Amino acid sequence: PLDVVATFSIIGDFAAKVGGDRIRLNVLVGPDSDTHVYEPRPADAIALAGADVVLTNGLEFEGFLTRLIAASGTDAAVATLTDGVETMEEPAHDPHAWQAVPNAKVYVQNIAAAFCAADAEGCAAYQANAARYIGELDALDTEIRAAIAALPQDRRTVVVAHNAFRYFEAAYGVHFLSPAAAADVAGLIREIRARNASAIFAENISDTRLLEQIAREAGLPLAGTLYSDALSGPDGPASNYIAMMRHNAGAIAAALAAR
Ligand SMILES: [Zn+2]
Repeated sequence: PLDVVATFSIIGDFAAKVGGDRIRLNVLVGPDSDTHVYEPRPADAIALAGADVVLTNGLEFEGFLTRLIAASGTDAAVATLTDGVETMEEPAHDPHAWQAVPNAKVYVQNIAAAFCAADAEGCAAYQANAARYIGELDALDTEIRAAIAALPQDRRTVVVAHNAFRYFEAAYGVHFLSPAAAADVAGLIREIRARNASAIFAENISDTRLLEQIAREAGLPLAGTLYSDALSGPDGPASNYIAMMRHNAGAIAAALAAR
């Protein structure tokens, strides 16, 4: 059994689909948790020390990783799953490439390659798993594109907790606003009014601080929760990547349809 560590939950779901019962999977950053602020527990160094393969996002998403690799003394092969992805410059590259379904296909192919490197005998099983999961991703990508196409182009703007959806925007044509640092909420609400934003969404990885505040001051409904950088727990509505994207796509579409 191939010993695999995935840095966070979204990647961990891809690994489970490619590897099936051939791998033993450990995921560092869990559901409803923020990788941007993650600090590795000493248990994580043990996980890395025992792994054959480490699956990471790259693009500086996991700031803790290079330290953990040296502290753990691991000799694991480290796969950067955004290898080969058309990345986007950040307002440094924007790490949230999984929000566009064609990029998730590339993640999945890089995982199969990483497993093939470490376990040649299983390569055909891994590639069969990947090709099957990639079929479901292509259909998911078609559903999302069509549902956003079925919306009038004048209401396509939603508000979110952080700038995590720029690849979704680029792929699908929904624009996202989010607060930043400081306290320029007045500037946000102005832009909310300028762009006629339909809805404010919470995020599963963040406290619903301001987002309730902004929704009141903007006079908009808090329409629900979007899953940005982490899956939900197993009995939440985003327990795997495909469920997460259909939840997000349906929640956004419902909010954009209510004028
Ligand atoms: Zn993020």
